[PDB]
Amino acid sequence: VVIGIVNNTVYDPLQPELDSFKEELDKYFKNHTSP
Amino acid sequence: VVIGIVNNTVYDPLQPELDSFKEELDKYFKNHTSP
Amino acid sequence: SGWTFGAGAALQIPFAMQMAYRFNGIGVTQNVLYENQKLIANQFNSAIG
Ligand SMILES: *[C@@H]1O[C@H](CO)[C@@H](O[C@@H]2O[C@H](CO)[C@@H](O[C@@H]3O[C@H](CO)[C@@H](O)[C@H](O)[C@@H]3O)[C@H](O)[C@H]2NC(C)=O)[C@H](O)[C@H]1NC(C)=O
Ligand SMILES: *[C@@H]1O[C@H](CO)[C@@H](O[C@@H]2O[C@H](CO)[C@@H](O)[C@H](O)[C@H]2NC(C)=O)[C@H](O)[C@H]1NC(C)=O
Ligand SMILES: *[C@@H]1O[C@H](CO)[C@@H](O)[C@H](O)[C@H]1NC(C)=O
Ligand SMILES: *[C@@H]1O[C@H](CO)[C@@H](O)[C@H](O)[C@H]1NC(C)=O
Repeated sequence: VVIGIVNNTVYDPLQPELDSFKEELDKYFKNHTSP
Repeated sequence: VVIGIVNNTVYDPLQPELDSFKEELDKYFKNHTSP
Repeated sequence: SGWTFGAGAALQIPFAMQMAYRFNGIGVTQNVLYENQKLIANQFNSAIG
């Protein structure tokens, strides 16, 4: 309904706070899954 | 660059809303890697 | 140029967007204008006549 809107992406402030943490959790997950 | 700036620790509530969970998430991993 | 031509160099700005600032001074968020631009415009053209 908004006339003239455009396309881009919005970065979650928590996204780096989880891309460095969920991946850190994932890295911690990788620390036990492989063996 | 700013004149008169002083040092101190900025308590970021983003940390206790993760650190307390880090006290739980890493506790889970500690509870998961120990056995 | 909105209302910035009375305090220096005039700076252009689209009219449909300028009114969104005037609402923001009243106390209503700007999302009420874009979602009702057609209704508001039809409600302003008729009034001036
Ligand atoms: C911004 O990006 C979005 C996608 O992230 C664009 O929405 C997409 O627009 C195209 C229009 O070419 C849609 O294709 C249409 O598909 C229908 C079938 O569902 C077909 O009948 C139409 O003829 C047309 O091909 C596409 O579906 C739509 N994406 C989604 C998820 O619905 C949007 O257009 C972009 N905006 C700008 C300003 O570029
Ligand atoms: C604020 O903290 C900074 C960071 O430690 C201080 O900068 C350092 O100060 C020490 C002296 O204690 C110097 O040896 C370092 O060379 C400084 N580092 C840099 C990059 O300059 C700063 O002095 C502190 N200021 C106050 C007022 O406490
Ligand atoms: C993987 O876990 C061990 C203990 O199980 C720990 O000592 C090690 O630091 C962990 N790996 C990383 C990259 O932190
Ligand atoms: C550790 O894990 C076991 C099951 O794997 C669970 O029963 C126990 O409550 C856990 N301990 C803590 C402190 O969460």
